[PDB]
This record gives sequence, C-alpha cells and structure tokens, in this order.
Amino acid sequence: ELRDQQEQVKEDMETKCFICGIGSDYFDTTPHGFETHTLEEHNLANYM
Amino acid sequence: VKESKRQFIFDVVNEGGESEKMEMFVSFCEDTIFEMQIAAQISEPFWGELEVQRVKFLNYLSRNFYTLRFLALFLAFAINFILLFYKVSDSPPNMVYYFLEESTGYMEPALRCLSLLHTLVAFLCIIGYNCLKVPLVIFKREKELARKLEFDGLYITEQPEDDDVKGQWDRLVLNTPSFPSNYWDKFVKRKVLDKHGDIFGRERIAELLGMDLASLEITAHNERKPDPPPGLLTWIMSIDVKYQIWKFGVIFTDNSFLYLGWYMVMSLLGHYNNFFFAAHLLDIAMGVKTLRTILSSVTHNGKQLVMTVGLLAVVVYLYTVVAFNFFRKFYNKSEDEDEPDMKCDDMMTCYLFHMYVGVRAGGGIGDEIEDPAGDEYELYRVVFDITFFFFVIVILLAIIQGLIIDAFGELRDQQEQVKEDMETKCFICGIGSDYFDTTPHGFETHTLEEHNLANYMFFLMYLINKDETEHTGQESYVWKMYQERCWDFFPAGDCFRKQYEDQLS
Amino acid sequence: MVMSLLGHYNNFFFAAHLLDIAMGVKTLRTILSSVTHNGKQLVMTVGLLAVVVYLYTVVAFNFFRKFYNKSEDEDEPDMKCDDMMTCYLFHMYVGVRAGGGIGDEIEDPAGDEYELYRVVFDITFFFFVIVILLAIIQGLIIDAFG
Amino acid sequence: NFLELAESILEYFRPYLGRIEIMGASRRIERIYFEISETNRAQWEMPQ
Ligand SMILES: CCCCCCCC/C=C\CCCCCCCC(=O)OC[C@H](COP(=O)(O)OCC[N+](C)(C)C)OC(=O)CCCCCCC/C=C\CCCCCCCC
Ligand SMILES: CCCCCCCC/C=C\CCCCCCCC(=O)OC[C@H](COP(=O)(O)OCC[N+](C)(C)C)OC(=O)CCCCCCC/C=C\CCCCCCCC
Ligand SMILES: CCCCCCCC/C=C\CCCCCCCC(=O)OC[C@H](COP(=O)(O)OCC[N+](C)(C)C)OC(=O)CCCCCCC/C=C\CCCCCCCC
Ligand SMILES: CCCCCCCC/C=C\CCCCCCCC(=O)OC[C@H](COP(=O)(O)OCC[N+](C)(C)C)OC(=O)CCCCCCC/C=C\CCCCCCCC
Ligand SMILES: [Zn+2]
Ligand SMILES: [Zn+2]
Repeated sequence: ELRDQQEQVKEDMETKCFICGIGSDYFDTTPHGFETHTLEEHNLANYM
Repeated sequence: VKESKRQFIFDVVNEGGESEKMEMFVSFCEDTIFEMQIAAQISEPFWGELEVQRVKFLNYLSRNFYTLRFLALFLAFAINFILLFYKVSDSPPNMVYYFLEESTGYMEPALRCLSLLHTLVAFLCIIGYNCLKVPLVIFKREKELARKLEFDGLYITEQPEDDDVKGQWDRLVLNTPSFPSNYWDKFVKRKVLDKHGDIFGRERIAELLGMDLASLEITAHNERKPDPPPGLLTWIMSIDVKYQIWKFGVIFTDNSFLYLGWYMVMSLLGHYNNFFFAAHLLDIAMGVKTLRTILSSVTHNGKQLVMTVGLLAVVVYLYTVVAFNFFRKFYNKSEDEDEPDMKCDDMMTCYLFHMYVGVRAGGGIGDEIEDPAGDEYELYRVVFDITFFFFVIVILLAIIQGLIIDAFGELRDQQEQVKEDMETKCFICGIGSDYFDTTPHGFETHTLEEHNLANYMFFLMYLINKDETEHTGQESYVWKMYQERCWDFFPAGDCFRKQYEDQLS
Repeated sequence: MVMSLLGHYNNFFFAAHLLDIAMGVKTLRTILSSVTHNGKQLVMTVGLLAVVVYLYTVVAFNFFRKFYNKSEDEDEPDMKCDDMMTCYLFHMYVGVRAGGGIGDEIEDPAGDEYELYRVVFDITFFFFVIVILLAIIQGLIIDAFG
Repeated sequence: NFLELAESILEYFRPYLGRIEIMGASRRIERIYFEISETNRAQWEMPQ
C-alpha cells in the first residue's frame, strides 16, 4: 500500500498540473510545454 | 544489441526525466554506435606474421568471450563434482590427510587437468574482456569528460567536489597527447580552448590541456615529417605513460574487470588448495539470467534488509539487558548440579546466547531458558517470552519476508509500466496512440517508419560517418545542433501528420 | 489407462489416479497454475539453495569436522564430515529441514577455539538458507497469485 | 530585437523575476510579475 501511494503521487504529479488540474497532454502541444508550465507558469514555489 | 535497447528503454521509462530523455537517448545511440564499430573490428574477415596472428587470436577471444565464460562455469561445476568424492583420513592413502576416494583411479588426473584448464580459461576470459568491453568503458569515460570540459568548464570555471574520486583521477588525463583515444571527437581540445580561452586565458587553457599554440602555428606554416623506422625503441618512446596510468586506473576501478580478476585469483588459489575452486560456483548468480533476476529481487531492498537485521540486533540487545538484570537464574544450561553453565552471568555472553539461540529457536528464548512455573517472577517472565516471540520471531521475520515479496511485486510493476508506456505513447514525440490510430494501424506505422528509434540511431551513425563537406542542408543543420548538444531538432508533441493534417487528409 | 491396467497387477497403483483432481477440478487447476506460473524460477531457486548448502558443506568439511559426531556411545563414533559426499547429504537432508539450521543438529560450540567462527557459520546458514531462500519461494508463489 | 539587446539584464534578473497566474478582477486569467529575494530563494532551496 505504501508503494502504491508513492506511485500514485508520482503519476499525478507527472500527468496533471497541481494548481489548475489541466492534463499534461494539452500543454505538451508545444515542445516541453508541460515542463515549462510547471516551471514558470504555475510554479508552486512562485505562488509561495 | 536488442538486449541493450531493452535495458535502455526500461531505464529511461523507470528512472528517467522528460527533460533528459533525449540526452539519454543520444548517449545510448553513441554507445551503440561504438559497440557496432567494435563488433565490426573483431568480426573475422616473422614480426608481421606474429602481429597478424596475435590480432587474430585477440579477435577470436573477443568474439567468444561469452562462450569462454560458460566454459569456465562448466569447468567449475565439473571440478566441484569431482571434489564431492573427497575424503579425510588419519593414515596416508595427529596429521590428517585429505585425498580422493574413487575406484576407477581416473579422477585425480582428471581433476588436475580440469583445474589447469579452468585457470587457463579464466585468464582467457580476462583477456577477452579487456579486448571486448574495456573499450566501451574508456569511450564512455572519455566522452563524459569531454562534455564536462566543453559545456561545464569542470576544470576551468569550476572544480571537482574533491570528494568525487572520478574527477580527481580524470585530472590526470587532461594534458595527455592522446586523451581522446576512444571517443571519436578529435577537436575536443580546440573546442574547449575556443569556448573558454577569453574569460580564463588562452595560455592558461592551453597549459591545462597540454597543447602548444606556437607549435600549432609553426606546423601549419611549414611541414617537417621525420619518421624513424618502426622498432621496439620507437614504440617505447611512442607509448604515453600518463594516459596509460589513467586508463589502468579506470580499468582497475571497473566492477566487471574486478570480478574477473577475483575469479582468476581464486582459480590460482585452487592450485594451492583444490577446495578454493568451490568459490567459482558463486558465478551462477552472474551467469544464469533467471538467477540474476531472482537475486535482484533480494538486492532490490538490500539496504532495508540490512537495517532490519540491525533493528533485530538492537531489540535482542534490549531483551538481553532485561534478562541480565532480572532473569539471571533461568539461564543455567548445565544438567549436572556440581558445575553450572550460566549464560547471563555477563552481558557479552548473554547477548551472544540470545542472538545465537533465541533468534533461531522456533518459539524464541523461552524454548531454551528454564521453565518459570511456580516462580515469583512467573508472569513477568512469561510476558518476556511471549513478547520476544511476537516481536522477534513473528514481526521482524515477517518484515524480511515482506521486503522480499514487495521487491518481487515492485519489479513486476515496473516492467508492466514500461510495457504500457511503450504501447500507449510514442517514445520520441510523446503523442498518444489514439491520435495515430485514426488511420488503420496508424500507431504501428508511426512507431515503425515515422519515429523509429533505430532509424534515429542509424541517422546519427550516418551523419558521424559522412564527411562534413558532403552534408546537405538538413544534415548540416542537424550536425550543428548535435555538436552544440541542442536536442530541439527532435520532434516533441509534433509530427508530420499533425503538421500537414489538413493537406494529408 | 496404463496406470488403471497396472492397478490390476497391484491395487495400490490406483492411487496414482487421485492426481487427476489437478486436471479435473477447475479451482485446483487455477491454484496449481499459481505455483507453475513461476515454476522455472522455483527450480532455479532450489538449485541455488543446493549450491549454497554445498559451499557450507565445503567450509564444514575443511574446518568444523569435529562437531559432526552424531553418535552417543563414545566407543563407536558416527561422523558426518569425514567425507564430502556424506556431509553434503547430511547438510542438504538435515540442516535445510531443521528449524534453526545446521546449528540445531551439530554439536554445541561453547568453549572452543573456533566458537565465534562457528556461531557465525550457524547464524549465516540460518539467515541465508532458512529465512531468505524460503522467503524467496514464498514470494514467488505470492507474486504468481498477484 | 529589444529582448536580444537586453539579454544580459534579463539573464541577471531571471532567478529573481517571479511570475504567477491568477483569475483577476477582469474575469480573465492574468499574469502577475514580482520580485523574489535572494535570501528567500536560498531558504527555499535548503534541503529540509
Ligand atoms: C565476489 C565475492 C568476494 C568474496 C569472496 C571470498 C572468498 C572466500 C575465501 C578466501 C579469502 C581469499 C584469500 C585466502 C588465502 C589464504 C591462504 C590459505 O587459505 O591457506 C591455508 C589453507 C590452505 O590449505 P592447506 O593449509 O591444507 O595447504 C594446501 C597445500 N599445502 C599442503 C601446500 C601446504 O586454506 C584452506 O585450506 C582453504 C580451504 C577451502 C576454504 C573454502 C573455500 C571457499 C568456499 C566457499 C566460501 C564462499 C564464501 C563467499 C563469500 C560471500 C560472498 C556472498
Ligand atoms: C520493540 C520493543 C522492544 C522490547 C524491549 C524489551 C522488552 C522486554 C519486556 C518485558 C519484561 C517484563 C518484566 C521486567 C521486570 C521484571 C522484574 C520485576 O518486576 O522485579 C521488580 C523489581 C525489584 O527490584 P530487584 O530487587 O529485583 O532488582 C533491582 C536491581 N537489580 C535489577 C539489578 C538488582 O522492581 C524494579 O527493580 C523496577 C526496575 C524497573 C523495571 C524496568 C523494566 C522495563 C522493561 C520493559 C518495559 C515494558 C515491558 C512490558 C511491555 C512489553 C514490551 C512492549
Ligand atoms: C503424467 C504424470 C506421470 C507421473 C506419475 C508416474 C507414476 C509413478 C509410478 C510408477 C511407475 C511404474 C512402472 C513400473 C511398474 C512395474 C510393475 C511393478 O512395479 O510391480 C512391482 C510391485 C507390485 O507389487 P507386487 O510385487 O507385490 O505384485 C503383486 C501381484 N503378484 C502377487 C502378482 C506377485 O510394485 C508395487 O508394489 C507398487 C506399489 C504402489 C506404489 C505407489 C503407486 C503410486 C502412488 C503414489 C505416487 C504417484 C506418483 C506421483 C509423482 C509425480 C507427480 C508430479
Ligand atoms: C550466499 C553466500 C553463500 C555463503 C558461503 C558459505 C559461507 C560460510 C561462512 C562462514 C564461516 C566462518 C569461519 C570460516 C573459517 C573458520 C576456520 C578458521 O578460522 O581457521 C583459521 C585457519 C587456520 O589454519 P589451519 O591450521 O586450520 O589449516 C587449515 C587447513 N585445512 C583447511 C584442511 C586443515 O586459517 C586458514 O586456514 C585460512 C583459510 C582461508 C579461509 C577460507 C574460509 C572463507 C569462508 C567464508 C568467507 C567469509 C565467511 C564470513 C562471511 C559470511 C557470509 C556472507
Ligand atoms: Zn497549471
Ligand atoms: Zn512520435
């Protein structure tokens, strides 16, 4: 169960944005779009 | 090569990042290309005759490296089967004499012959490894060093951490004339000089990299070609001591080379005592793939297993403290009343007794120490025994079993995840198979013809092999990006079909 | 059919036909498919156990021979590591089935020059053979179910 | 062209230029730009 919970956390963080909840497929329409979105557009550290 | 590709895909999917995915893929392509060159080199087609014979022999060893390893395993098994017939006696066949007890009388000569063959095969395995797999190790090391120099200034703008031994050792090879011997890029020094010369000084960079600009200019201006006749003295003068020292350090730090060297050492010791050949049976773990996977199951959570054993030791120590302080009288392991044999009369002895007997007892320490019925401390001591049984025998061993079972499950889950990813999305562009399957077998055609990994690797090989003066416009574009290590030319979330969806339809 | 015919030669050959429950009952067939799913790994695990026990036998035959007397009367000793084949049989047969390993069966080493070496021998035997390898077999079956 | 000219200034201030996205008073998504302090950034990078 602990292993499954860790895997679920990792999968969620890789598949959808923590802030807006939009899936990575929409963002990846541009090269590395999801990475840029989670690093510059909806960055948790930036909100803090 | 198919196994290498499978391993690379597994590694990328499991412990890889999206940002570094294409960097990892290009590194894998480079390694595959170098391995292909080595395979082509070793593939089959008085001083000169001796040299050609030596080269042919080394190529044969490199070609048959794995067959030699299987032969070594088979010879070890034969030797140990013979050793099963070994016996000890007091009289020749105080001092004890070990000898074979066989009827046919052919087993002792066969044992000696097999031991000699095993030592020879181990030596040949070492040579074959050196000729077949060491080149890739040196290639990877050299290329990583070159990239760190050019794109990180690892010895110009920054320095090794001083706890990383690899950087400190690599410092030895920077100024050697033949630093890029296996890595194909021969312009690494010039690129580093042109990149970092101005900020940190052309002279300083040239001194660091062992290059002489004045000599370069003079050679460009005029040509002087003194070439002495080939000879032993010329070869000795040619050898590069510093580079050889660095290379041998790398090789002797390589794990597989160390394992093969230990194999050879144990084979040699087998001639001192035949029973040292039993150590070579441990090679089944490395040799048999099924056993390697099963043992990877155990080693997956090896750190947790070791910490669990440590926790068991600590808990047993606490029980030992309690017993030494309160339950000393119950630890008499002697039957004759005249001579007692107490175990908790000193802490060290009682800790040894606990860890050795109580842990291995089916019911715990209570199975072994005296019965407490009808004693003032009966309830305290039954609680002691029951808690020992529950915490040590049941819970902790359950933890070990659970760690192994969870390792099995985790490995299976990782394999399933790799398979699912490869079936659901394209490795290159990351677009899902649903978009491609709009046409019959569209995803299959996309992964076989449009974004084929093998095709990308083949294109990289073709680009490297083609002369830069012959490059077309697209080839020149990709070559420049590859030289800069910019992976933007790889399609990402885009493809030909998406680009021309309207017209293609 | 052949076993049924042999049953007329000896009635007890009809006991072999009870093995048919594996093929006949669907629940049993599924349960046994659980075991056979990783059958190759189970066989290799048994082989690895044999090799490890052989290494322990080699060590015992070379250093711990005096502890393998299984006779009570002092006149007639019954040694088990007086020859490698006998002691390998003794290990594989008794130590593997012992709850605590070979230490449960061989002589107590207290007060011996090799006491620490031999307790390490017993403890590592118990850990690697009894705990780990059997844990591997159990884990293979459980993983087959999963 | 202006951005190319200002590359050095932008590169210098990149670690301190924080941006977030909010649902603004205009009922549209808006990008907010602000200053991140060096001390705050280092503290965020601290491992705990
Ligand atoms: C990759 C893993 C790395 C770790 C591997 C560890 C390997 C274990 C062994 C040894 C350490 C190596 C160096 C030891 C050399 C000492 C020399 C020595 O030994 O000289 C004493 C006697 C020699 O014999 P002798 O006096 O009668 O003279 C015979 C001939 N004359 C009569 C000429 C006098 O020694 C003997 O007899 C030896 C009798 C045979 C001993 C058992 C052989 C080992 C088999 C199984 C153990 C497996 C352990 C695996 C490690 C765990 C890894 C998971
Ligand atoms: C993962 C968990 C790890 C488990 C760790 C070990 C668990 C071991 C458990 C249980 C044993 C229960 C019985 C303990 C004591 C019984 C003896 C007793 O009661 O005799 C009353 C004594 C009389 O003194 P005296 O004249 O005989 O000796 C005084 C000086 N001397 C000692 C050297 C001469 O009174 C006294 O000294 C009072 C002394 C203070 C008593 C401290 C005992 C604390 C030990 C365990 C606490 C919890 C145990 C129960 C729960 C199970 C664990 C979950
Ligand atoms: C598809 C999978 C195949 C795997 C299973 C193979 C089956 C294993 C067995 C046997 C093969 C027999 C082949 C040789 C038979 C020769 C005949 C024979 O043998 O004749 C000797 C005695 C007969 O008796 P008698 O001399 O007093 O003559 C009484 C009559 N008069 C008074 C005329 C003198 O033999 C006896 O007594 C026999 C006593 C009964 C022995 C137990 C029968 C088997 C029961 C349980 C084990 C089942 C095997 C399962 C293991 C594999 C599973 C994975
Ligand atoms: C998956 C892993 C499989 C496990 C494999 C089996 C491991 C079993 C483990 C441990 C047992 C520990 C004690 C071993 C040695 C104690 C004896 C000793 O200490 O006696 C010192 C001798 C004195 O010489 P001597 O007069 O008796 O002549 C000997 C000539 N003869 C041999 C025919 C008469 O010195 C010598 O011979 C030096 C001889 C060289 C020593 C070879 C023994 C190496 C065995 C195991 C490697 C390390 C074990 C600990 C690691 C745990 C496993 C992970
Ligand atoms: Zn978002
Ligand atoms: Zn694609």
